[PDB]
Amino acid sequence: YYTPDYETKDTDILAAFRMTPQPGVPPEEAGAAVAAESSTGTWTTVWTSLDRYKGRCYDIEPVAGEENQYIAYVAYPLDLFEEGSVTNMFTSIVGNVFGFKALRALRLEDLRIPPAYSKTFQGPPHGIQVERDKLNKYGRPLLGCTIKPKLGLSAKNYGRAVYECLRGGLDFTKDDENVNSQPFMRWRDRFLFVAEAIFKSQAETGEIKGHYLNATAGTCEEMMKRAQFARELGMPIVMHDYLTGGFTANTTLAHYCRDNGLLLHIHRAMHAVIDRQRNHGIHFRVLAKALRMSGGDHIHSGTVVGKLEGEREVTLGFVDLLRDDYIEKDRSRGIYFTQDWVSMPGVLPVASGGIHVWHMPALTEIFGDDSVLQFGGGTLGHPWGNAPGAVANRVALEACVQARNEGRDLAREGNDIIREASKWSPELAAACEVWKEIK
Amino acid sequence: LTYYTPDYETKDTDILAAFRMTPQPGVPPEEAGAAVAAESSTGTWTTVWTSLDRYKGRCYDIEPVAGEENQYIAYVAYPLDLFEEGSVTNMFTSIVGNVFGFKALRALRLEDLRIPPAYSKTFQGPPHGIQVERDKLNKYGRPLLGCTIKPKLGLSAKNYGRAVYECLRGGLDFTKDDENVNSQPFMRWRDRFLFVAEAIFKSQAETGEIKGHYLNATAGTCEEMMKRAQFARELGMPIVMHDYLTGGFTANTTLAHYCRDNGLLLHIHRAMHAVIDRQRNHGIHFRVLAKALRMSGGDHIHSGTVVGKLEGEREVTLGFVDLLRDDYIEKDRSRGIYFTQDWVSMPGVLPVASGGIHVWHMPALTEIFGDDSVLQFGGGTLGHPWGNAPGAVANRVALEACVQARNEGRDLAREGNDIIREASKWSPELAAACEVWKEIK
Amino acid sequence: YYTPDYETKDTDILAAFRMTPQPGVPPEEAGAAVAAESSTGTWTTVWTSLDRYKGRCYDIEPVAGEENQYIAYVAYPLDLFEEGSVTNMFTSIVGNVFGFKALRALRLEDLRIPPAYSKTFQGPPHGIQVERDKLNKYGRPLLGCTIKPKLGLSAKNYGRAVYECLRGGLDFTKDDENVNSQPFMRWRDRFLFVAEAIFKSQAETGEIKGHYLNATAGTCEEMMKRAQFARELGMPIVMHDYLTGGFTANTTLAHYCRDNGLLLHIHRAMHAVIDRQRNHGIHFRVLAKALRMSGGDHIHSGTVVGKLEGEREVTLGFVDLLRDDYIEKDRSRGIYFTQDWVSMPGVLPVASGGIHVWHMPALTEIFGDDSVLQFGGGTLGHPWGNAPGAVANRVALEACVQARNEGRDLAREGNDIIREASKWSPELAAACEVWKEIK
Amino acid sequence: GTKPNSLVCANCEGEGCVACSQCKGGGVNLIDHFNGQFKAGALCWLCRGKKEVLCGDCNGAGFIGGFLSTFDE
Repeated sequence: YYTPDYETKDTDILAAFRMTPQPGVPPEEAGAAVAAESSTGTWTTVWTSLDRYKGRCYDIEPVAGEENQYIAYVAYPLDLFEEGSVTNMFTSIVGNVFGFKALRALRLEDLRIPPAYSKTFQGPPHGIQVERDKLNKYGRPLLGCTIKPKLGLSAKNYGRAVYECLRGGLDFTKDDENVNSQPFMRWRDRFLFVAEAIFKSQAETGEIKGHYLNATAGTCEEMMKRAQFARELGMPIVMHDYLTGGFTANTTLAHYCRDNGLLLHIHRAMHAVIDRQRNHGIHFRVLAKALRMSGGDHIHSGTVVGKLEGEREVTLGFVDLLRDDYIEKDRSRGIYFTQDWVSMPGVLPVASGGIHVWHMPALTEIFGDDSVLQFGGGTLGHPWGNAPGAVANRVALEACVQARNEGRDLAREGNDIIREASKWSPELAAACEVWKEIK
Repeated sequence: LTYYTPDYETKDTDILAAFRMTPQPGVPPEEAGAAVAAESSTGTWTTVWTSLDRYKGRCYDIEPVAGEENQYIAYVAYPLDLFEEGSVTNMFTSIVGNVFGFKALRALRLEDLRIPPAYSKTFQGPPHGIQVERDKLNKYGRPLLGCTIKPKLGLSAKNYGRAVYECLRGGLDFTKDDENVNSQPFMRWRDRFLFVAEAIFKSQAETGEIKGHYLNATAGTCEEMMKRAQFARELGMPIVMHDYLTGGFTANTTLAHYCRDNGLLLHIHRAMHAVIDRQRNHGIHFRVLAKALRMSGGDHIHSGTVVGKLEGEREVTLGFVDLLRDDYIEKDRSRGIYFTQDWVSMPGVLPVASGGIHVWHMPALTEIFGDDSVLQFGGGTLGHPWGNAPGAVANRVALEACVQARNEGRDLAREGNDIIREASKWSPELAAACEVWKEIK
Repeated sequence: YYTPDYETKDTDILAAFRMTPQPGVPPEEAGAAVAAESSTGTWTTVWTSLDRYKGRCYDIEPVAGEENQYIAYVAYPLDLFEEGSVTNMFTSIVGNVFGFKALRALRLEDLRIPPAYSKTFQGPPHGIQVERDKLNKYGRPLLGCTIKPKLGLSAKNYGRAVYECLRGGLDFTKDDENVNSQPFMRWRDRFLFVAEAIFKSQAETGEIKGHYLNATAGTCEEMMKRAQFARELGMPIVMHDYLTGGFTANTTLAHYCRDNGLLLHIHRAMHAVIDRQRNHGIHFRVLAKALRMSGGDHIHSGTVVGKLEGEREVTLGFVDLLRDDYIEKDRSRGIYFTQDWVSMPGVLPVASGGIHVWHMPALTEIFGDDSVLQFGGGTLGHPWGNAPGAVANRVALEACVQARNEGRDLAREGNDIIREASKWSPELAAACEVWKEIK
Repeated sequence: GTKPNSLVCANCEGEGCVACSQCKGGGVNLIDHFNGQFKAGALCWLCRGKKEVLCGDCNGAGFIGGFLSTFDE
């Protein structure tokens, strides 16, 4: 298998994993066994012309800093995959490779998809440029919030909190991941009360508002029923969970949204079981590429306002993969291959966690005005209530955007901008007394 | 406050779980437990955002694992009103959606679950089961046999059907298809189905026995998946096949529901599972995914051979095999069982053995599993020096030899090599195979 | 059978009937014959393992006050019943037990349904808490009336009386039980004229009003046609008769209402042929439990005003079974088993008969503000017309609610509270001259 | 934010609430804040007559590491 003189073609799928061979196994022998245990399962021409229907290792590097670590490269032919199927791609590259005993740990890192294979997929339903035109919002990042705790509330009372937050100045409102249909609140009458509050808040401010409605179900017949009822009421956006529902069900929902004009929001649940350890699993940057091809408009990515050097580059690395059109090779940021998306729409990233007013300058400078910021306890915890709480967040945001368009460093001048702003807004003042400043 | 209630008694309508934990150096163990019960539910230990009260989970027990200083077992109980009836996705989303991202720990692993009878009655279960399928196939008293066309690849449809026809006439019962073969430029599916159906009838018309073949139905969309299932029903095929880990539970439940309403048999193939249940300190044990499938629906499942397992092992496998097949299982800590389970008359699931096996491994497989399993041969059937049809006769002749002796009071354990040799004398196909594959002594 | 030491498990269905054995039959041998004549039909193991597929008697008590009377207890296995079917439950427990020639009279009294069997049913469509949110009415019982006699009126004239009553202050308006489709008035043009009057009365008062539309039919194809036409006009509630139509047809209608957002009203006709005598038939408290599982929001119970001690407890007993969630054993109120409904929605009871203004303090104190009161001649018999008749009832009801929110007793004051109120309302005054005071 | 070998939040000692400094646990303005907006004898301008606010370190959790007091990662 190992063909160090091999030259990849323009229609080949490439992969790269790291390996931890057992004591005794030579490195050059282990690499060739991974390429075979992924395709045919043999090193001889006894059962055979087949020849071209196999994989091959063409490169091996030693990892610096650890003696027992290597990087391998494998190439696959194009005719081994079914067009338009994401399930087939995973079941072929990785169907049985982590059960190999001669190793101790394995981890997939990156993949290169040639343009001759990406053209058979549909991609995101709308994208970034099209979505901004439907909402008529330009210049700054969007805002949102989620009713997190509570639980056990009635349908009437659930719609009360939605109306208060939207009237304050927010843009979106979320739901809870583990809320589909339960004895204390059924799904049909929760949809009715939510849609009533959206129309009322749209007549006082004259701006477009929305709310993510969960559409996960146990069967495909039931999942499609909840999506059609959201179109009769004229709702603009829905929500799905693509890691516990499966890839087959996610592709069906993406096609429906494109044919009816709906926006899709994606949540990543259960992901921590796969991509937390440093020596076993599949890196998150691979699952992000599969989501772009399958379909989606938003995705969760996590905050980095709490990281340091070495980090904050891996996360910044795969943010470019979700928005750009041509990404060059860069090993310092965790990119092993050059990728071209031949004019495919991008995906908007979402940042969340425990954040507050004193974090405004940090998030704006890093992500830019191309993301969505979500708040949890930083909105419902205001001493005056829900509606005054949403006023504080809006004010702070506008301040940062304005300063930036005057040549004022947001990395240094930050606590100052917030303070001078709490000198003409009583709501912000109160909030600045509950939460503490940032060194 | 209830968080860590070392006295609370559970009720008959509660779902219980048990995970092992590896706390960081300094974190008291009794406090880490309560944090797992909160991150898997509300997320708070105070009544500030709160009557909620009953909508929370609670830890009620902690034990230290012997042999390791940093290891503990925690027990959590959940109320019944937190789950949606008939949904398997919701249970997995609720129980573990944000628990492995916790940083106050180092490693976590879920081990077991208990499902009360008040929750199992809202599911359908396997379409047919064990007893019903044996009446449909009219086979009694011995395990079934099968074979798979593992290598090959790139063959035309006619050549693909020729091998199936040759193998089925030798004496085998089933025949399988490669996992990574759905629809490719070198061979599409609508003609492979036709050729397999043509071969099956010709094979059946001679020996006068019912035969079958697993047809792959995995697809990229649910519209395409359901199209390949009705075509198999039009031709009168008895069985199909699906992958339930890369496809998802939502697509599997619909397939099970369709199979129940039309009289088909479902074969389940586990794939990608090695990424989850390989390490000893992170992931989810396979015995939980085995219980999930029984509620979701299925007839066959891949488990794992045990004759290569030594003392200490071979116990957990025999435990979850009993969990798959039996109706009432008692608590036994030596076999990896932490809870008492009752299935209130739900049908069982047939386990399937596989790997690299030959004729000299027959008595051991028959002794352990019993006559309630399916044995699959890979390179041990197409590697015969004379062909495929003579290759199947050796396996068929060997299996019968073992069963008969067993029914006469002979020990298939100590003996076995002798039994095999005595049959080779009167069987030339049994011989030759004993000149290519050696015997274990 | 007769197994005294037998201990019932948590997945068994229990029943209790009273018996009147013929002279000569010992009591202990008669009990065992009922358990057999209900399941297998034999006392020997000749046709047989079956064993577990049979019923068993485990207790016998003598009834005080009558020498020839006993109470028997029978237990049944869980695997004998089909999930989600009410028809199968009745045809198995009682398919041939009243034809036994060794007895003279039999009567079923109570049943216990384990939680492992109730979870396979859907239950009421909405319930109590959800229904009150759809109507936006809190703190007081609802009011209604029914056009009882009349007959032969045209469709135009039929809708005239509906508009008058609703404008006066009433909440609901009923129809007549024996009115489905007749030569003097067809069903389609009666629906059209009724819906027109509802919209008009909703613009003068700004309150939600409704009217029960009869949907009983001779065929299931015709019954579903009348239910879909009521959704196009946006009507909120329908009506059905569940004792002459059957249990199979009632379950089909309940499923449709849940999927479309409609309220169900249940009337009990022909019931007097089954549960009037004291020694033969099936008690009404059993048929009430079957209705909760099948589906329904309202049900007729009966005015308990003219009842004495000893009575007024059997009625109060099964009212709790329709509204509570956990009921304990109490033999003095006719409850033989402890029942748990594991979070199932409740049912609103309805009281009717010949009632008037002087009967207002009595009904409010007993039922509470969780019921519906219906009037017949106590509205259309006013000396000034229909619209004024509904004002009297509305005025009187508000007087009672306020008094209770002050500490005044409604079991004494009563007559007083009413008089003082007829000192500022000319309509109530006139009504207090047609009907006589209550001693 | 944790305490000696314990995930408990120190600022609130596992409570999820803190006293209102302005009114100093009283419930009425003592000085004229917001110049011409808050008097020096009217209801407290922050808590508004409760003398208790939510803790910032932990947004009402009582413990530190969690999904209500951490940056998503």
